[PDB]
Amino acid sequence: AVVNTDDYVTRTSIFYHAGSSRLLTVGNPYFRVPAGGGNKQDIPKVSAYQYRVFRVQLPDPNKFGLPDTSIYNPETQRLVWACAGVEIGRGQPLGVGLSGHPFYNKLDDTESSHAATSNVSEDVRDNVSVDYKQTQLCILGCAPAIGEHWAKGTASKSRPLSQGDCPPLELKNTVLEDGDMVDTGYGAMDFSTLQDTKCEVPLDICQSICKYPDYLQMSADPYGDSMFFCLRREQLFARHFWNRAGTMGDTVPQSLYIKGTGMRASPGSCVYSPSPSGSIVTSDSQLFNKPYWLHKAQGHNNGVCWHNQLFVTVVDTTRSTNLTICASTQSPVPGQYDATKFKQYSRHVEEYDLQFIFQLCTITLTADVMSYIHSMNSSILEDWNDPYDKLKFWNVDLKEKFSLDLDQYPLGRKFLVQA
Amino acid sequence: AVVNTDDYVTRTSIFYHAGSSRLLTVGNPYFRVPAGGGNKQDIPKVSAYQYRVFRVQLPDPNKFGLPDTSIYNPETQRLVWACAGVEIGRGQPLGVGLSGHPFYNKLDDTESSHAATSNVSEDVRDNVSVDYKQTQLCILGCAPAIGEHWAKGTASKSRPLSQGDCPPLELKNTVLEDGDMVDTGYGAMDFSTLQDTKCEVPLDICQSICKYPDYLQMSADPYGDSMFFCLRREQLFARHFWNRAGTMGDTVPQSLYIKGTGMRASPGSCVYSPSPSGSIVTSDSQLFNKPYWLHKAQGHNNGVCWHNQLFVTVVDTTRSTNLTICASTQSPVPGQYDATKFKQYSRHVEEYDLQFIFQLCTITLTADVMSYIHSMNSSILEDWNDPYDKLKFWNVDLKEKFSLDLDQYPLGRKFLVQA
Amino acid sequence: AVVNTDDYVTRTSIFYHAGSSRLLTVGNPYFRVPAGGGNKQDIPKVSAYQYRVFRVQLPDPNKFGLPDTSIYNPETQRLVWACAGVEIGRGQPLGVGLSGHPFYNKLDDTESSHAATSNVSEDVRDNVSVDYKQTQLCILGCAPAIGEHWAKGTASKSRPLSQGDCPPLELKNTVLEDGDMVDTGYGAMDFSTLQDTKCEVPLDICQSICKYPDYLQMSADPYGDSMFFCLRREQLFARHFWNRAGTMGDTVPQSLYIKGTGMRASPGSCVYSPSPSGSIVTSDSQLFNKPYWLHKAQGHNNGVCWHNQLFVTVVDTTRSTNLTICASTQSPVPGQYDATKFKQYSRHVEEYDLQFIFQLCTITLTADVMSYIHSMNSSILEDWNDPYDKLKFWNVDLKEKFSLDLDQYPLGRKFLVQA
Amino acid sequence: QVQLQESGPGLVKPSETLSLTCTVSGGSITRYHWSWIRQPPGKGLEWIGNIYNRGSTKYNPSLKSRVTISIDISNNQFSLRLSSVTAADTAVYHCARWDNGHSYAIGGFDYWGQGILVTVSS
Amino acid sequence: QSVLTQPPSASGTPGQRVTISCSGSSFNIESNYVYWYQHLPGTAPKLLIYRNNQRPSGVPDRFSGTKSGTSASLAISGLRSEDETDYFCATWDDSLSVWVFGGGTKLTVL
Repeated sequence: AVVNTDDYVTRTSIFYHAGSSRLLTVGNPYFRVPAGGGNKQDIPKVSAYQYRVFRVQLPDPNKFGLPDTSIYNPETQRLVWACAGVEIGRGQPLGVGLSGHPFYNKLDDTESSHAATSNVSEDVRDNVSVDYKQTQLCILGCAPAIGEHWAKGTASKSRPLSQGDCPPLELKNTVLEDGDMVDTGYGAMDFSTLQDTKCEVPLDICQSICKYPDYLQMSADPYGDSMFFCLRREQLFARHFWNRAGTMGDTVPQSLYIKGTGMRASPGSCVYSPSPSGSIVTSDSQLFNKPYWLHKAQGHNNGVCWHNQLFVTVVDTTRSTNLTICASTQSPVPGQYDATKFKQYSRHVEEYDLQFIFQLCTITLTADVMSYIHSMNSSILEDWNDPYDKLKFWNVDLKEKFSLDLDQYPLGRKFLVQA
Repeated sequence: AVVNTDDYVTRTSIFYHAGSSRLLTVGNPYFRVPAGGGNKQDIPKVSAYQYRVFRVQLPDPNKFGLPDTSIYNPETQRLVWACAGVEIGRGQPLGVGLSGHPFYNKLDDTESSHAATSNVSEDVRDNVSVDYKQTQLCILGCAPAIGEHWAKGTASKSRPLSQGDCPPLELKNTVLEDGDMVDTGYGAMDFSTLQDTKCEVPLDICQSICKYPDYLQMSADPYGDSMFFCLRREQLFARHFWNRAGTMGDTVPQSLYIKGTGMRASPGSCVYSPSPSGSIVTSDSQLFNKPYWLHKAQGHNNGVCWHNQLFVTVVDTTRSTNLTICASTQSPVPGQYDATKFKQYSRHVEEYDLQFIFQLCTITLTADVMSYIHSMNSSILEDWNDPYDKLKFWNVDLKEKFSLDLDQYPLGRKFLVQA
Repeated sequence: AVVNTDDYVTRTSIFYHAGSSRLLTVGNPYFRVPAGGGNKQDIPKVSAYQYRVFRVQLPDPNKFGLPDTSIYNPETQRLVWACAGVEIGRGQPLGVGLSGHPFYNKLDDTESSHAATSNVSEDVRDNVSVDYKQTQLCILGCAPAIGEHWAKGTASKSRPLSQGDCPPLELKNTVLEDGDMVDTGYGAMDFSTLQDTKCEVPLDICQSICKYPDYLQMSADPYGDSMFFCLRREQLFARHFWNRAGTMGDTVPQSLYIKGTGMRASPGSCVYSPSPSGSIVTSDSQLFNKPYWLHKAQGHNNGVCWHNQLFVTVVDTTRSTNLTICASTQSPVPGQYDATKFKQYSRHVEEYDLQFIFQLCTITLTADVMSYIHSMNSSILEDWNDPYDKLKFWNVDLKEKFSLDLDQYPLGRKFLVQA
Repeated sequence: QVQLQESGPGLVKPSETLSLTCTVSGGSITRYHWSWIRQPPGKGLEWIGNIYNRGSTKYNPSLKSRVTISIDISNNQFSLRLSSVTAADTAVYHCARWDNGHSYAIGGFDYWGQGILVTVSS
Repeated sequence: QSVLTQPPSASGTPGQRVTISCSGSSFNIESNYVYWYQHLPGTAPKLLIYRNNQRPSGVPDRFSGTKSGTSASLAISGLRSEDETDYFCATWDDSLSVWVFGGGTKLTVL
């Protein structure tokens, strides 16, 4: 049986403030730009509709200096950090931004207009941009968050899948890492494999895997390491109703309609996609730039940061302004306007301030406690004496940024006034 | 270590009311109109989407009269004001206003087909007006608020930036001036230098620097001088989705689309701009015309106004109605309508009324306190016995408008009610 | 020095109910229709976007019949009514209403692409109707409310204003009287003098003065006569973005755009007007048909009604339905439809139920108290032994509608429940 | 490939109504703009007007009082009516597909009809 | 400019380059795209150049289009016997708000 962490973790009265100064990323919101073309280095895909998974590195509390050495016995105890408070200051201006495809696979507007009621074989892809679902999620764990998405199933050797048929959708629970794409109103789905047209969703999610956190799976985790703090707010609606061009693989049954004459003899395209849109970006519905305390957690792990590390999965699409930068081709800007003499660029900027209040906690390493922690994870005892190697995280280092002077920092002031 | 100001600043019961009579500005909401066109003096650029930074000048309490001469010892003490309460009264009616460009750099309506688009013209810039994001923000400090924006980086001597390429973006933190322009849903950036076509954003923000207050630095200020009181209220959404006419400097990768034939052989413009809009201007979502008290501040400065001055940075876009004024070119108004013989003017008006409740504060100038304030800012000790001299503010001088009779004034009445 | 009224006014336990039974006005919502078209008398301009200032006449309590004659001394005490409770019952259904101009001076829709984007010449004015901002305000004072608007400035004889130039805008504070038109989202401005087109705004505000209550002016009033009770609720947004046709005196600077070619060789019309619109008329946002008590007031008068009179400035645009009345020009209504044989009339209806609970109050006329009353208003001593003569107020006479039995009336029952 | 065919009376007496229709084969009519363009003999082309996909019309102002253009979605056709014809209205009429109204519209008339010669005489 | 200024006829040696000019104004050619069409009597006109230089599928690459100022030019390199046909230019006049067309240029292969 997995016990709550408060039984064997003794929380001391001393606290620390740890905060990165400013985390800034500027990059193209739709794709990574390769080196060259005036860029000596690559331009990352920096987007608001993207997972900002910060791997916070904490110093090993058994090693560095402490205000009182005699608070623990190194012979029979070990130390660990517990997150007592968090503030993800997302400091950009609030704004809306669009992701779009130059060739968006929409047939026609099925919402209002008398558009068409036939199969269309010619190319009717239009340059279409949409906004997305306005979502904010903030997940703190001592393990990275888990994300569910829909992808292609395995190829059965007994019954191979014919080309053009719909592959079986299966639910993959991958790890929410930095650079992963959040749900955008088109569904948490592998668009790179399940959409061979590469034209049904905008460019930032055209060949990306949109992942949604399976809050059921990481709350049903026995130890609750992946997620001990979570905040959710999603908001969307459908602006425009669009038919998707192409052959209908699943033909509409004859018992669902009555045949017409000529153009309405056969049903047209019946795969319908809505245009997602976060309704209104409003400042009072923001769950960031606010202090959040961790007195009780959803799982057994009550904020205790095992292996001296933290994982903060943050999505905030409420600041999605893609700055538009145009540069004239000629060295002096001409008096007459020519459209082809101005190169256009979109740059999204992400600005963060991760502040935390940590609590020093001692571990009375008796026989039962040591056996329980060894059964929980054998690496903790090996460290006390890295599975996430290929995973891409925004590694923020707070080794030398721990401070006892809480009143000198904003989150420390709010923690002192709330306690 | 920076201490809270309540340790060395002693609050007494002597309160004062300081109120500007009536602040009024009338001017063109898009550009400054120089003198010579038929008017005396220059008509200023008065816009609601613009920073109103009041430099409130207070009298020195060590020289002017007091109710009690023996309230302090001048040999061992010096006085300072502390803002106990604030009232930013707004007179003008709640309203919406439009800013727009006669040649707005939009290529296509990427939202949907509009049936008004014509692809025969090379220059597709048309007269387009948008509303902006609904922004209310009130910042009181003893130093002006720090605002961020995005600008072109420095030019590298080793590797020069070729003309037409995207310049590197840097986040500049400047002082929020009176007349700086607030975020408008297009992002906080230097549109003068980053945007060379002068056509992508409306007329007031076309050649201006839109700034957003960097609350991370003002909160993370060690002394809390720049911002000890703050309120925010932002609201926006995307009305219309637009393309950007011009060459795509960041070419879309071939892996993100499938080529067509003809105009669909190459992808179109993929720089997408939303039309911002503060959704509904309601009177229930107002943080102005309301009394706000300063019992506790966010920083170590608890409302103490050093150098006998206050800085009130106010943005109120909820009263943004630009009055439309017509003048007949003929001295009798003509009987039959001719649009040529009527001159159209746009004039925006700002009405402000600043009440403050200030508290007298005695400071015992011991050796440690004097050393701490000298390490803080030595000009306080120089004045007791002007860095912001080139920078432009709306100067309001309440040197002769301090009064002991609080009940004579509305903010004083509210303060006496709450006390 | 103005003092609070509770020091020299003694509140008695005697309460009265005063109510006008039913106040009904029917009139054309856009203009006044003079007699001569086959009807008796003139149809007034009755609109929902119009100030309803009720001059409530109270009986003089020094001669009014009272339950206890010996409750005061006639020689050394005088009497006054104090407003203890109010209810502005609104009878008509909640509704939206439209006002417009047959020739509305708009050039083109700058919301998006509109086609035929440049009207070079000829008359462009279009039959355009709008709704207005949803405004509910209720102000009780013993003096009429002060409303501000923007009008033409005084032309200097040394420097006269040239014809066609923009006249200087001056903020005039007038008395809010009955029939004054409220601000409707187009600005609190004098449209008669500042718009020579007579085509810029709908007909009900085309040649009227739109006024907004100067809450700062009558809140900073020393005696607080004009406003001791106030409720505001304003709600608007911009439906359509329109461009003002006509010559521009304020030419757009050349440095603020890039010159185009042909039709874009000159900047077009750049004065932009939004279409105001109260978003949703919803029943829980109504501040009318509700009882409001006057235990404390923002000013110094705590509901004391000097000169035995009250002023209730109420506008309620939430019931704005303009009824449409069709009358056939044939005595039998024909069975064959002809458009020209039906005359259309727009008639707006206002239904009001003014209800008050008043409190009898004694004034001990001590010599310094008498001097203070004489300094406040010398006409009070004259009455105890008018400036609003030319002002147009809706006079209601509650001299003979004062009743001691509160439980027979709805506001009396709600007051007895509250007290 | 999109093909356009014109059908109508070759000879129209003066002061009557000139009626023509254009049939589209191999393409759809609810996508692009459809224009009528006339060439009198001895001179160049002259634009008449176009019909949209939704049914909105634009016309040459000099013929705006005399030109009515209709569209038939079910018949996949669009018709030109020219009232009060004179001797100057004798022309070869071409119906054309003005590619307009979307992002990848080329502008102009990618496909042209062969045209029918209408002679106005008594 | 209702009628775009074109030469009445043009001639050239086979295998050489023949340039057909089209002069308009600042409202029709300079501010809008010009489209070059090939037309033979008795047949439907065929589009050669769109958006002042681009060619559709099936049009030979020898045809080229340029636009300088208020003037446009269609260049035919390697003149062939099948090119003996009319060519014209079309653009949109914003001042007249119409489709203006050139007078036609009967090209003779000499």
